[PDB]
Amino acid sequence: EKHFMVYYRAWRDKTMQGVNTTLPDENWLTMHDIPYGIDIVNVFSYVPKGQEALAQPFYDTLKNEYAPALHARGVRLVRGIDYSELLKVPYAGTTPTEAEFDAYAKELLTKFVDDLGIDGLDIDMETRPSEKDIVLSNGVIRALSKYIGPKSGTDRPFLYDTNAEYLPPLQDVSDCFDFLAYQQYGSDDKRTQRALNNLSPVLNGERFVPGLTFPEEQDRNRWYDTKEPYMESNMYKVARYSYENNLGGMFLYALDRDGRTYNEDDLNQIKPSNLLWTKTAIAESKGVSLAEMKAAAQHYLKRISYANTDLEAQNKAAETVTQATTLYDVNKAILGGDYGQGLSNTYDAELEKGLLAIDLTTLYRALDQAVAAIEKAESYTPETIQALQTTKESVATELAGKTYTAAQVTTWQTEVQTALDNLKE
Ligand SMILES: CC(=O)N[C@@H]1[C@@H](O)[C@H](O[C@@H]2O[C@H](CO[C@H]3O[C@H](CO[C@H]4O[C@H](CO)[C@@H](O)[C@H](O)[C@@H]4O)[C@@H](O)[C@H](O[C@H]4O[C@H](CO)[C@@H](O)[C@H](O)[C@@H]4O)[C@@H]3O)[C@@H](O)[C@H](O[C@H]3O[C@H](CO)[C@@H](O)[C@H](O)[C@@H]3O)[C@@H]2O)[C@@H](CO)O[C@H]1O
Repeated sequence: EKHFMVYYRAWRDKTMQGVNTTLPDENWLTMHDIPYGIDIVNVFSYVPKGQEALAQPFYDTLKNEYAPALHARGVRLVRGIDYSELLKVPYAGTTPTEAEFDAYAKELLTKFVDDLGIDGLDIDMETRPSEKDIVLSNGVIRALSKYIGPKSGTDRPFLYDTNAEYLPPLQDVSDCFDFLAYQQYGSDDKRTQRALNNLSPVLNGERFVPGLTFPEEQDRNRWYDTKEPYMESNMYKVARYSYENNLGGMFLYALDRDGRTYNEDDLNQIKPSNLLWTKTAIAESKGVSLAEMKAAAQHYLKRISYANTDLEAQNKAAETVTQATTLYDVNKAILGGDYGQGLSNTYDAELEKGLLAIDLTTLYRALDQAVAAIEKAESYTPETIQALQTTKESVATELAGKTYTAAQVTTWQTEVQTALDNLKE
């Protein structure tokens, strides 16, 4: 049971503009674009004071569109809150009672979770809080565990993310979280096992999810978790270590920045991304075999060949997939190094895996006969070849889309086959 999480920077969704940035660039992705295979999304949102109205459209879309759509895909969502939030528990006396802890836990869940249609919570603790703070945080976390996390009896996640191994705020309430999200941006599996060992008294490796980042625009820090050769990048090392040592999985920060750099062009720009590194990391963490990856890649290349006019690029991609030695290479053969540089910008290995179950052989032979008829176009009547061409191009465009169903494939088979049976001469 592996997890793959992502911290979705809310202010980089299309529904936001001018929130938490000074860059006039338009955002390029929505939450619909989050790749398949990610089972936990952390709606990570920070709104500078005075911009709440600008971020409200995103929250509305999240509650009414993104969250239902991602729930339909089996994805659970969590909200990222500061650890200090837990410290704001109201109480009358010198220390909060059990009832006051419960009241503030329900308050947090209504404020940050239920009011957005989201499932769970994520506590971002990058501090060294004192014993006084930890009393309150322990009370609040234990109260929350009644409604979210393992001790709640529900599917709702309760996560604890940190970049260090300060145990005091975690040792007394460790069993209330589904897993700990360890941020190790710019570090490989050595820091991973170092932190695992330092967290051993309070956390088992199976509930330890290491995570890396992509370069954030205008960032003062410099975390290099991507690089070629792929097998020398921190992403490969951490993913393969997580799979090999049966860790809880892996997470990534700033999904929108997949494939970006700190170069002056990327540092001050918002650009689209083929999400190559994210999908590769999902596969590497899950332990996908190279045969599986190649099969999915070839299925995708076959179902887009009817709509793609670049036969040379098709041949090159197919050959590279066959000659690929790593999952990264199989994904890059289709996606390319960067957005637009590939035969496709949206190929998703997990989505394609889901599609594998649908048989396309009938549709494929029908489309091949249609292509043969279009090749001998001068030999039929135009009034009928034009029906065939319109139907074939429409079916090929639809077949190369993001997803399809068995019923749609049946309809397309019927349409192409009718168009074929109606050719004159
Ligand atoms: C999990 C993780 O990856 N954590 C951090 C990353 O956040 C951090 O990236 C940067 O994050 C800031 C946003 O961080 C602030 O808000 C976080 C989310 O909580 C907010 O919303 C909650 C719910 O409404 C509120 O309860 C909360 O108060 C807050 O408003 C919050 O978790 C975070 O707090 C952590 O860090 C502080 C110290 O800074 C610590 O005291 C806390 O205890 C806690 O651990 C912050 O309060 C985001 O604004 C940054 O993005 C800008 O800058 C980048 C360039 O760096 C631009 O690309 C981008 O366009 C924005 O202009 C950035 O994403 C990374 C380091 O970058 O480190 C991780 O560990």
